Amino acid sequence: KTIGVVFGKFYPLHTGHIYLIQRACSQVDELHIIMGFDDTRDRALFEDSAMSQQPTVPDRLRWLLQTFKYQKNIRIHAFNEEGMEPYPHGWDVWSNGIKKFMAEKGIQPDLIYTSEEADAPQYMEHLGIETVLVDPKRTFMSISGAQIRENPFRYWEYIPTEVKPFFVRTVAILGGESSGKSTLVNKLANIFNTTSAWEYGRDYVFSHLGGDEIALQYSDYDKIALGHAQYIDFAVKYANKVAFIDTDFVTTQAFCKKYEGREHPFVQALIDEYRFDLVILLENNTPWVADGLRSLGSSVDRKEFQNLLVEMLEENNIEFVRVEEEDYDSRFLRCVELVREMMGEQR
Amino acid sequence: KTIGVVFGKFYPLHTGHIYLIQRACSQVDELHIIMGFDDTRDRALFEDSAMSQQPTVPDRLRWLLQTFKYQKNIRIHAFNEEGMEPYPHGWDVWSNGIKKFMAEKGIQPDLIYTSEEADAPQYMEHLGIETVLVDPKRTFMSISGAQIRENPFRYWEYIPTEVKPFFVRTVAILGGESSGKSTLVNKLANIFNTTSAWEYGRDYVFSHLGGDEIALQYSDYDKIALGHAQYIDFAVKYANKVAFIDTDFVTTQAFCKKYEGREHPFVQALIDEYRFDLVILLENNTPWVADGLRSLGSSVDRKEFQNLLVEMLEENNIEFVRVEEEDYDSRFLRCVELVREMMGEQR
Amino acid sequence: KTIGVVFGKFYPLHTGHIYLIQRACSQVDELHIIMGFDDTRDRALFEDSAMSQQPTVPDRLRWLLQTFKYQKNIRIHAFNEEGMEPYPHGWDVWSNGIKKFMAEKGIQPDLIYTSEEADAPQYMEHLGIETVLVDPKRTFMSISGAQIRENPFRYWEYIPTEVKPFFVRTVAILGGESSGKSTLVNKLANIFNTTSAWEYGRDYVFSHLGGDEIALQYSDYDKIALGHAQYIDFAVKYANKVAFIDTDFVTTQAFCKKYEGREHPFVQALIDEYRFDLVILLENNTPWVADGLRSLGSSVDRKEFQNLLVEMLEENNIEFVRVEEEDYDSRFLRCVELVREMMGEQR
Amino acid sequence: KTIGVVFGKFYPLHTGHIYLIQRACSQVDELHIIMGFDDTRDRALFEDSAMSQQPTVPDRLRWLLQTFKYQKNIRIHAFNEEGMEPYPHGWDVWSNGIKKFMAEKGIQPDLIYTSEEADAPQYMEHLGIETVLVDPKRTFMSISGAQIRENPFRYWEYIPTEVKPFFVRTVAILGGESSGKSTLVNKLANIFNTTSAWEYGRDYVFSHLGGDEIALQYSDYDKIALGHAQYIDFAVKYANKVAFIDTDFVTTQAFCKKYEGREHPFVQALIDEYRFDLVILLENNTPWVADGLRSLGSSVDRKEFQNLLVEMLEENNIEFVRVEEEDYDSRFLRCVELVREMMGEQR
Ligand SMILES: NC(=O)c1ccc[n+]([C@@H]2O[C@H](COP(=O)([O-])OP(=O)(O)OC[C@H]3O[C@@H](n4cnc5c(N)ncnc54)[C@H](O)[C@@H]3O)[C@@H](O)[C@H]2O)c1
Ligand SMILES: NC(=O)c1ccc[n+]([C@@H]2O[C@H](COP(=O)([O-])OP(=O)(O)OC[C@H]3O[C@@H](n4cnc5c(N)ncnc54)[C@H](O)[C@@H]3O)[C@@H](O)[C@H]2O)c1
Ligand SMILES: NC(=O)c1ccc[n+]([C@@H]2O[C@H](COP(=O)([O-])OP(=O)(O)OC[C@H]3O[C@@H](n4cnc5c(N)ncnc54)[C@H](O)[C@@H]3O)[C@@H](O)[C@H]2O)c1
Ligand SMILES: NC(=O)c1ccc[n+]([C@@H]2O[C@H](COP(=O)([O-])OP(=O)(O)OC[C@H]3O[C@@H](n4cnc5c(N)ncnc54)[C@H](O)[C@@H]3O)[C@@H](O)[C@H]2O)c1
Repeated sequence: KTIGVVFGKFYPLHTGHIYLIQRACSQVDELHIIMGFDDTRDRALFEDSAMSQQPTVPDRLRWLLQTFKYQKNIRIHAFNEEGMEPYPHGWDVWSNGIKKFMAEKGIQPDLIYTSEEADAPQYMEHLGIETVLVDPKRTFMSISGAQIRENPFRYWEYIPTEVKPFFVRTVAILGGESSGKSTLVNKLANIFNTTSAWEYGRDYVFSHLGGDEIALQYSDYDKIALGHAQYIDFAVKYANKVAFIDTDFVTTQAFCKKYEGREHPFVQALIDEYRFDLVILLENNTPWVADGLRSLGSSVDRKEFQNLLVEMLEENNIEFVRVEEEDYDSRFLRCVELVREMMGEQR
Repeated sequence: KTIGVVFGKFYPLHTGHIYLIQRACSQVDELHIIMGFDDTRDRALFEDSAMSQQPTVPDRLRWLLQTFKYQKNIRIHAFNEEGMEPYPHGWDVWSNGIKKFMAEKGIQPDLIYTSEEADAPQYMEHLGIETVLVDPKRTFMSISGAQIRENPFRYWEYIPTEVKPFFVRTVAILGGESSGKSTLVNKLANIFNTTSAWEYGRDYVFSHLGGDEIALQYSDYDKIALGHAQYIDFAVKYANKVAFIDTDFVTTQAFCKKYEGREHPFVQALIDEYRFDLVILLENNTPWVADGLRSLGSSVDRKEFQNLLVEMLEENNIEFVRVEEEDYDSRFLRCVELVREMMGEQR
Repeated sequence: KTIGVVFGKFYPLHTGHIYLIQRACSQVDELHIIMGFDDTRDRALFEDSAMSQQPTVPDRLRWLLQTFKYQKNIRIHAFNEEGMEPYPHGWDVWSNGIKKFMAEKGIQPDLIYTSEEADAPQYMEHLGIETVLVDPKRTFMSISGAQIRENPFRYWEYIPTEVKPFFVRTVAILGGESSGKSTLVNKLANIFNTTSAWEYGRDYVFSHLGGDEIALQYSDYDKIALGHAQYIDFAVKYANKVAFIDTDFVTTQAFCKKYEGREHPFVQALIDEYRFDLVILLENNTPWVADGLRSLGSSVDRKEFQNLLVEMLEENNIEFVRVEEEDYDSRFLRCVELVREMMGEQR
Repeated sequence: KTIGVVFGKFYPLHTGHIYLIQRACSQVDELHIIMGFDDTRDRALFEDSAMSQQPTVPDRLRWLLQTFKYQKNIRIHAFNEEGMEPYPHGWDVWSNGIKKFMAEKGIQPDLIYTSEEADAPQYMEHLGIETVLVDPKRTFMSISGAQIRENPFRYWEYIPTEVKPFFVRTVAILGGESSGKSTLVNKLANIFNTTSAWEYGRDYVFSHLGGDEIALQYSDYDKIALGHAQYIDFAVKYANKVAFIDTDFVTTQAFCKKYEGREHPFVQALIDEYRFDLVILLENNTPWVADGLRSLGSSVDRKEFQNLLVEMLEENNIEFVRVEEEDYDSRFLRCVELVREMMGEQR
């Protein structure tokens, strides 16, 4: 009893929608969310926006599902509105489609919750369900979805953590052994006040092979890669407008192919799935420093792995940048301007 | 061996200082930070600022130590400058004191890193050490420490996560069991796009006593409270200008004293140590619903625990607010407006 | 609704009781366990047994509660039989007492589950409740509780992990800084194929103070102590008849008193609560090892801390042993010899 | 310098070898272990033994690497002795092969550590390196490797946690939706005093999709499987002679093929890699009980999934057992006799 229904494109979902839904859910015993999609309209919206990746219907479903995880009276549905006139001219076919969708899903709504004053009479006259206006003057939040899509980094405090991955500009740094990748990633995450992701390969090697790579085999090489992804998902979930990644899947695929002689289908699937906004490739220019934790001191093998990284980066058609400064300070500076140019703010 | 020294009040530490220190540390083999303090001056600065809690010398040492955890060439020292003329009249006694401080600490600095163009000649002529200017035009960051102290919620992206606990306005919600504390805390953390801390008591009970409180004893009551603190430290470390706390130490003292007959010194020390900016107290207005897990379903026991909570809140002289609305939506609105008044954002 | 009741002192609980309870609970909607205790009888049983620590009524309640944590239809109660007639007269007063106890606890049992052939007719005669015999020939398990109490290390596979802490012979190793405690504890845990507990203080310092001890304060010194306990609870929960502990609460109390001038009530409460079967004290025979973390390089301070450890060990009247061999191999041999003697079983 | 070398096939490694190696490592600055292998001899040894799975050279390397993880002065190598007459007549070419291996690996041994009285003069004559006898009377451990291979469950306390996975008899239980297999796995782990592994799919669904499977996609179906393996590795690492597994990879393959319409190469690779000693198939005897979390309440879908499970089990040539008894107590009993027959220890 007392069923509440919220309609919305939710593209993207922001804290105004959250405030609306959580003001509505405290007033009803069960709240149903129905989000409609159209492939061409959503594709155009993504094209004209500043999102890093294009969401799919399951991805936006995941947004809404992760937002209300600890609220047990909220259900989520996705609806298809192909072959319909756009708003506000397709007010007849859309209503019939939504009525059929509710009939299929068994929903018997009693109240419709909305924050548009002109849309309420239209809802009442078509869907025949009484509507309740929540925050009609937009006192809690005044920012609109278009302003968020155009400039997300100025309204960063209104974007939930589940919606953040499609707005975070992820930076992947690649480099040879003992090239200073980890310290550079840490410094970049520090000055930018954001998160970072470490190379899961070293963690896996120590926590499963006692710290030696002699016992590494083909079947292991697909855990590492997948484990690496579990770090990336973390760094992008809590980033401050930018996240930094210590190593790509190109490097793990390269290690797998060079040691075991054959590729791995799931690492290639991850390569295809995971696309990075900016990729930075360091060089082997820095002289070798003896440490004691790695006996692979030969620079010929380093150059061979670097060249194989270049060719495998070209194989998947992945764009990257090269930094050639021997000194660490200049390389840090150049990475700073690269990130700042990626941000899109000029001098 | 190419020693670099940075001087600073660092009160509070912000991303401009971080950028300075990490531009300096990549250029030297070892960077020493010397932080001078004066009790009365720092007390006045805290009084005139908007910080939630007053930092101590160990607390700011902890700031600087947690910032550069993964940078292994940075050392931190604290120095006392009592009985010295303020800047810039005290350019002679301070220099002698700081020189004696390096003498006692064994530092032999070679370079001093600073971002003040006017201060460089005094450094050169007093300490006899060449100075290096880093970002003299403040291109990377232009915000000053005073602007952060006066209005920290507008420059929130420049405050590190180690310095954040002394700026986050922590809200503690108190209420009886099965009164809706958890859902309210979750909703407040959702609409405000911030973190929250759950009641560690339930977690401890399930993970150590099989989910029943019959096996609870006096010596257990000091684990729970301390464990509760480990949640609070998390919520304030990642908050979006405000953190929400599900239960205070007053409640665990209440349970301990009512079930065991005696208090516990450590949880009282925690009460003294942990001070909250806003405390909200709910009522027993909501009717009891049979759950099969609590035998104290009578409203008499609930009222007794509520009155004991009130008297123990008065015993420690802790101010709080009372919300009496039976409906959930009105209570949520009252909590929202209380938090908004606490924010202080004027119109 | 189809209520089953199981009686027993469960002192200690073993896998025969577990098998009986699982077989009973697979056949009833809810199973109630009622365990009776008598102070003098239980004290005598503990005295004549080989348990390391004496359980209390809450401790045995915790055993039974942690055993059936994921079985949601099992309840647990404790009953008092003081002022009781001597055996075998204890079949009439005990029946009245249990009937009354079930009266205030509201239980209305329908079946009594037992594994005694002769006790069943007396149960039927006194309690008036039909009894069901489970495994009357003891096919699944034949070992009795007395054999477990006398020799627990020969029937180690029948003792649950919740009951194990009162049978594990915990060994605590104490020694000066950089004396080799960690490697010795690891070797002892390796050759004995068991668990160990690391010093939580180092972990806390690195994970909360950036790895330096300057930011350590009085209020911190309690967390460390409690954290240390959380390691001990782990090591004893999975030990192979013996668990090894890297540091006692005497050392953390010593550090707190030396660096603060006052003790801590909760560390003293932990000292009183936590009693170790064997305590081993090492010497300062090995030369100090430079690491870069300690400014107290003088051996005078090391000897002062060692003497303070001795005096604080004597203050609470805690017995210990001294190992004085300079070489590591002989010290390992002496530790093995001491542990083997403390086992008490020669072959 | 003081280099020490230990020889042995370590097939399997037991606590006598650990005691030898850790008595030798305290006496030398660096210890080297060299495992010689022969494919046919090792295959015959595995055939005549009672191991559940056949180790490979990397697997035994992993044993030795994980055992001495926290001992930093131990290195591990593998050596090939193809075309060698067995001991003790192949004492001539074997010495030359080991000398060449020393030359390749750069080892310059100073002492050889062994526990054989007759081999010491032979070692001195051939390898020309002084030998040290450790525990020649086998006082600490007297059990031999052959006794462990023939009967591992009577010397279970001598098998390290790294070697245990190749001796644990893993049991995998398969059942329909809401068939109660988790409680059965828990009961079996309880009465056998061992570990178990839960279905990682439910955990992944709640922790990544808000608790609903609507947002499940093809690329997700490969994390779940991998995550499931991470549970299995745990359960077998701490098992008491037997580990219980809640779900196989056949079920996740079934779900992936049924919903997404296509298989996944990595889950098939896991199927090939992970072979279980006993597989138990639970059918749909128990009637479906409505809960509100699954809308496929019809038994037709359950029957279809069971039939697809059967055909995919037959496709991979995996043997299994069907338990059709309705009673939960009877099914628990039947699983008990199945596990006991697998144990092979009769009356
Ligand atoms: N011709 C058509 O195709 C048909 C025509 C009639 C219906 N519309 C449908 O109506 C649906 C509604 O789309 P939408 O534009 O409203 O999506 P939306 O995400 O922009 O809005 C979702 C809801 O949240 C409310 N809201 C937004 N910001 C708020 C804030 N700051 N505070 C409080 N509330 C706020 C909105 O008033 C709205 O009710 C569309 O999916 C669309 O399919 C389309
Ligand atoms: N008491 C006296 O008379 C004596 C006189 C001479 C020395 N001073 C001492 O010198 C110390 C210096 O303190 P402070 O006032 O510089 O504290 P501060 O935190 O404001 O400065 C810290 C350092 O960081 C630099 N910095 C600040 N913002 C920056 C930004 N956005 N980008 C780059 N760099 C930035 C500053 O130039 C400064 O060098 C004082 O603590 C004080 O003890 C005092
Ligand atoms: N003076 C008297 O009249 C008499 C004296 C002895 C018993 N006590 C009463 O009896 C109670 C204690 O009962 P208890 O002695 O049976 O406790 P118990 O722990 O020895 O046994 C508990 C239950 O587990 C069963 N069991 C034990 N081992 C088993 C195995 N290997 N397999 C299957 N089942 C197994 C036992 O048959 C028993 O039913 C006391 O609380 C007290 O109330 C009174
Ligand atoms: N090709 C062949 O068949 C044959 C030919 C030459 C000799 N072996 C070679 O020599 C080595 C074989 O050594 P192994 O058979 O002794 O392997 P092993 O696993 O049986 O023992 C390895 C070492 O551990 C010692 N040890 C075993 N149990 C002990 C205990 N309880 N306490 C203390 N020490 C204990 C042994 O004395 C031995 O030194 C291999 O490298 C192998 O290649 C092979």
